[PDB]
Amino acid sequence: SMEQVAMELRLTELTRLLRSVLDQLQDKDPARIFAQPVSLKEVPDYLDHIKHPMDFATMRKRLEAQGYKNLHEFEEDFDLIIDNCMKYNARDTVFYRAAVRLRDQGGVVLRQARREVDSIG
Repeated sequence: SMEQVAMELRLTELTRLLRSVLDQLQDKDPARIFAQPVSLKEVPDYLDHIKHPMDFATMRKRLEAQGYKNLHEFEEDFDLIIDNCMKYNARDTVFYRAAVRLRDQGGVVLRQARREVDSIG
């Protein structure tokens, strides 16, 4: 149908906007701490601690399959990256601190993204 096409175009355009959001958030991680999944070879107990691992490569896979229906779903995944790190790692670590900085800096990007998503529809 024509409606399904129009809905598909909307999803494509949201995907475009989320790609730009993802790039901007990932620039706020210049150490690449959050770039890839925590390695289960190197941290073999990880899934005993963290039940839903997340990272920027995994988000990018979901994004390019158009697997984010709305900004809320995308934000959920970003918050998992931060929140998983802040639980597994102690306050005095470069990993915890990177997550705090990513959260603080990403907030600005996400605040305008929400306005754009609502604005363009």
